[PDB]
Amino acid sequence: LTGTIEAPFPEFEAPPANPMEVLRNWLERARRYGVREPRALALATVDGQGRPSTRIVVIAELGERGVVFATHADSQKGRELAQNPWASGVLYWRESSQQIILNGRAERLPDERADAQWLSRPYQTHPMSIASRQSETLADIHALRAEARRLAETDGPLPRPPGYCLFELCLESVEFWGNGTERLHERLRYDRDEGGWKHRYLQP
Amino acid sequence: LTGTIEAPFPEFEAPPANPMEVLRNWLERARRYGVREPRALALATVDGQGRPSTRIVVIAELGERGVVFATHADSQKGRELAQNPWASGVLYWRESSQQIILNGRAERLPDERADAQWLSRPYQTHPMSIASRQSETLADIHALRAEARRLAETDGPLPRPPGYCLFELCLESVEFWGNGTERLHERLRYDRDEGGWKHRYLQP
Ligand SMILES: Cc1cc2nc3c(=O)[nH]c(=O)nc-3n(C[C@H](O)[C@H](O)[C@H](O)COP(=O)(O)O)c2cc1C
Ligand SMILES: Cc1cc2nc3c(=O)[nH]c(=O)nc-3n(C[C@H](O)[C@H](O)[C@H](O)COP(=O)(O)O)c2cc1C
Repeated sequence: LTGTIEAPFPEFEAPPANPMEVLRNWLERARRYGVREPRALALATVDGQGRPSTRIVVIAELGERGVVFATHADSQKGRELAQNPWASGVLYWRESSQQIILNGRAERLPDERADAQWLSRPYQTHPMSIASRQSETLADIHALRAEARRLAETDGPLPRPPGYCLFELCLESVEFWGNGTERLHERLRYDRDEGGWKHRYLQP
Repeated sequence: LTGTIEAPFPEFEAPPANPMEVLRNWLERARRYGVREPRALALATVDGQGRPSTRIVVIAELGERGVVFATHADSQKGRELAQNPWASGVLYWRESSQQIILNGRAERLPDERADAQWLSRPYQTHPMSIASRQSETLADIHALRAEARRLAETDGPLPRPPGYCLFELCLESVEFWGNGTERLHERLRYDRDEGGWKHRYLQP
């Protein structure tokens, strides 16, 4: 590992009852430490044959019960999630040698949430998001580029495109992982059932 | 995107026929760019309920047809792979704004390969990999720490522990993603077919 910052993990010896509280604390410190792109989540979805796929998406919002991300409903992750809502993401912060694993069911939020989040983006991002049909075959790159440039001509916000949506990943289990000392990595694992949240430690 | 390096995607316009050639190119360039931990793979595996789980593992070797990583057979990932070999991993390189998605089936290599790999590791790594039962519940961190300290009393190399193994993820489809210009991300997607590999471009 290449981290130079021994990150406090005071939640290891004393675990909060709710994993959302550790997730907030950790993101707050990542911010202080200048962690480069701490919300880049490596997100796994699963196809109808039990075969996973992965890509980076950004955690756009923290909710009470989960993390939210924006994407296109008809992308590959969107098509997978429509038949199998179970997902898992991992964040890995090289600077502080920390990993966070988030497992749960990701479900599509109301249109209004999507409209709000869409319109929160810098309007410069809207052209390609409308022009591209995410994850479909690109037959002509120049055609796509021209469509987006014509859209960029408006020089302001564009309407949310059909299929632009938000999913919320409702947490069913979470692991917080810290480097520890002597390779004894520190693994704090939380789990949920209709009984609620419990935690335990895992061996590295 | 905090991408401090504008990275060309030389293969995008006229791609090689086999994706492993691109992977090797991309990994070699990543090292020369100074990408930090370019082999930290966010690896997804899938339980018997179709629910994915993720974590980081390091690509220990490039095989002829895939990527090799070391782990423990009775870890969560290893229990999951034993019942469903289909797996997916993403590399994300913040500095050059590149991602590589690797999809395939992961199969365990012979003991000889795992022994060689195990023996190539810095010997300080041996104690904990033997003393810990990866991803089992940790009963008592002091006791685990004592056992690894005890093992370390021997000058390594120490013997490979039962269950320490290498998996090779044999590629079935690969995506190379680059940031491109004007948000028109450059996605090159390879799929293993009849007579071997084909590729196409995907929309961002
Ligand atoms: C740093 C970074 C952030 C990204 N964030 C998102 C995002 O939040 N939402 C999104 O749909 N795609 C995002 N992408 C693009 C995805 O990685 C992927 O290319 C696209 O969603 C299509 O994924 P799919 O074909 O597996 O569904 C991001 C890519 C990078 C490298
Ligand atoms: C950057 C880094 C590299 C890692 N490399 C490996 C590795 O190569 N093999 C391994 O078994 N665990 C590796 N780990 C630990 C894994 O993330 C994980 O905690 C462990 O394998 C148990 O995963 P599981 O419970 O999901 O099976 C690495 C962790 C970090 C953060």
